[PDB]
Amino acid sequence: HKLPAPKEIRTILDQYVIGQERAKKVLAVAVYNHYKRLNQRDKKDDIELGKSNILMIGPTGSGKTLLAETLARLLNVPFTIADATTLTEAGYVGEDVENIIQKLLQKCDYDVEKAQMGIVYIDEIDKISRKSSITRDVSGEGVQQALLKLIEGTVASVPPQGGRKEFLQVDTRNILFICGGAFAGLERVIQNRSARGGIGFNAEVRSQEMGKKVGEAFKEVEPEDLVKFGLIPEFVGRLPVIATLDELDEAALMQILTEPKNALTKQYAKLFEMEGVDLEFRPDALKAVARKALERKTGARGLRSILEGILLDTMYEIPSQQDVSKVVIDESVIDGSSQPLMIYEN
Amino acid sequence: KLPAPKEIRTILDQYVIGQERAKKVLAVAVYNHYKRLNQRDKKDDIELGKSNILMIGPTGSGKTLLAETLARLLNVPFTIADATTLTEAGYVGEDVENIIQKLLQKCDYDVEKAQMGIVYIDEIDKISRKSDNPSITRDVSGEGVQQALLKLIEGTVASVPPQGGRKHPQQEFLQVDTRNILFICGGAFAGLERVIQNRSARGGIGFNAEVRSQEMGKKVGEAFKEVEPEDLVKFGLIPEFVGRLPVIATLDELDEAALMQILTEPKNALTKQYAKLFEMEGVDLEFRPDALKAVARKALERKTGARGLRSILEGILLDTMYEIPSQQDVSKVVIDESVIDGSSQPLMIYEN
Ligand SMILES: Nc1ncnc2c1ncn2[C@@H]1O[C@H](COP(=O)(O)OP(=O)(O)OP(=O)(O)O)[C@@H](O)[C@H]1O
Ligand SMILES: Nc1ncnc2c1ncn2[C@@H]1O[C@H](COP(=O)(O)OP(=O)(O)OP(=O)(O)O)[C@@H](O)[C@H]1O
Ligand SMILES: [Mg+2]
Ligand SMILES: [Mg+2]
Repeated sequence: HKLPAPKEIRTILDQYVIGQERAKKVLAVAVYNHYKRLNQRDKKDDIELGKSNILMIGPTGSGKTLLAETLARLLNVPFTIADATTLTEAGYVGEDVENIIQKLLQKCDYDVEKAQMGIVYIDEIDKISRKSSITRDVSGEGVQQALLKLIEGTVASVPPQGGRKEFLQVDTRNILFICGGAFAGLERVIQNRSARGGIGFNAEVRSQEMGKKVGEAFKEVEPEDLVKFGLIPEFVGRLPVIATLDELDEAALMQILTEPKNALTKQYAKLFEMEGVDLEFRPDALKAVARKALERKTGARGLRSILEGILLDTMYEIPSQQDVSKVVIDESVIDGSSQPLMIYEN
Repeated sequence: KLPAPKEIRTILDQYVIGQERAKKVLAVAVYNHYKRLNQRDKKDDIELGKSNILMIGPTGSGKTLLAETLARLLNVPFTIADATTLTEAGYVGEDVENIIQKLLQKCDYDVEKAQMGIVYIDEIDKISRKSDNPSITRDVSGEGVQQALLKLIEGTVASVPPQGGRKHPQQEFLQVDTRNILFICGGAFAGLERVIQNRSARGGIGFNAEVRSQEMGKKVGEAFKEVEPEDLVKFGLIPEFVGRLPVIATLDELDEAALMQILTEPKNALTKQYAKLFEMEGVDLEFRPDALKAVARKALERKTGARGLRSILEGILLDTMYEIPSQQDVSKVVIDESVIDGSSQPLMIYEN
């Protein structure tokens, strides 16, 4: 009866994420239908409850990881965020792939029943992609094969709580898995298969760089692309659902500055406020900063860097000073033409 | 009492659509196994050595589907394990007799009943030696597993651990002979298709050659039907291990007519499961005849076996599944072939 409205979740996520549409929808739909699977898991001839593992392709600073924690805060079942580099197949020190389940168990108080009703977010999945075999890819291809069966759903003897200086079993049948990585190079892959011009008089000729497009190219991704990247065909299939995130936008960067609950601006304001200066900005000022981030091609992270440099001088002077009450920022300050202006009053 | 092969075959036909060859081989195996286990005493029979069968099918060919549905019909022990985690090279990790230990849980530590169990060690392509000639850093999850597993398939006593490992140093380790435990090893050999084609035509260069094309996906499911022991060794399987599995079954690829059936024919067919979920809130979900057929074409253009089917259905209804729950006053939502074409959107009746 819970039935948390798809929009409710989407809007809760909209409080922090500012711009993603496909991602918030797919997950919210997934979350909306995941409860139903467990809610109606009784024997009404609906017993297979086939799961569809989600994927999150896209570039950096797209909020791939931000969603998982915010999702965790509105999730009543167990949830954990896992890393891929740490995991390796057995026979190497690494980290055992099944260990990912143990992490979830701890958070749910080793409630096996509850544990089988949790979600996971395996970040940096693009890292384990294989090359193109000569030697065992303990961290790449190997990891995929080990995780392969887990995604489909098998039973394992997750370690039991207690150092112990009975190897309880746990089934993966109804444990949804979501893998989101910052795949680098996939844009080129899709561009090549779609159109790869070749020298010739009667052969189509196209530029190596396809209209200098990065965003919106992920929407054309297909299973073959992932296989070229290095993902094992079997693994590509294990995750039926695929999603994509645009790179960025000028409007989206101006909104992220203030709109999000825990925006970067608030942190600086809070800090400056405790220093005794009223941190302030301007509308055009905020827009100017966004332009800089787009040139850095670093994503949302870029924003932070720009702010610090402009405010480095002020963050070094203001503390010693005990007069300034308000510090405003103008487009001229972002441009650098002027120096950070202050109001020596109080 | 032993059910006739045909019976088992038809039971599994209810879910599997097109694995006639595989369904027949397994049927004989279960049928002859029961007989052996039911006539295992001293009546003109000395050892009646078990015949271990192998399975090789493309992705999403139902290899996994068969074993669970098979398990539900079996009256003897049955366990599903994986070779990927097993890394027996006498260095670290699980051992090979722990796979039968899972079987003992089904048997409740019944030593005799364990000898009547069945095995499903799949994913035998993950242990295939990279080159078959170890040169540096002797494999841990490769050659080792093959060598270690060799003994069990041939048969040998097994020191399976008991329920716990703290009461006593030994806790009366159960002793279960393996010779009488039929092994059914089914793995998806990704790459065998090219290996077999190397033996079909040894494409050289010249007028009098047998030059082969660089793609063989059209005949990927047919490649398995031409498999031979020599091809398995090239892929990296120890020749000894190949011999321990005399029979080599094969699974074919899929068809546009077999995908349409799987969409609705099975008990928990994808379409049924989609409608089932859609029906919990109370909105009826229906699809036209041509609507379902459209999904089959897309499935064959993804080379993602039956799994691709599910994926396609997700994309077809994403925006509506987001709206439908909150969008009350929707008697039913019919689907058409246009919806799969991408021209029209889900037909929302939006009426009492
Ligand atoms: N849509 C967005 N709205 C607001 N902030 C965002 C958005 N996308 C990213 N961010 C910011 O980016 C930071 C998190 O970056 P994130 O972890 O999503 O990168 P990533 O895509 O996971 O990179 P990688 O995949 O390499 O880890 C947060 O501080 C967050 O404020
Ligand atoms: N012949 C078939 N008939 C009906 N359903 C099928 C068939 N083949 C595959 N499926 C469906 O595909 C899903 C997953 O397929 P499955 O895991 O059996 O493929 P697989 O052979 O194990 O692939 P891999 O060996 O690479 O893991 C199952 O839930 C099943 O319903
Ligand atoms: Mg991240
Ligand atoms: Mg399989």
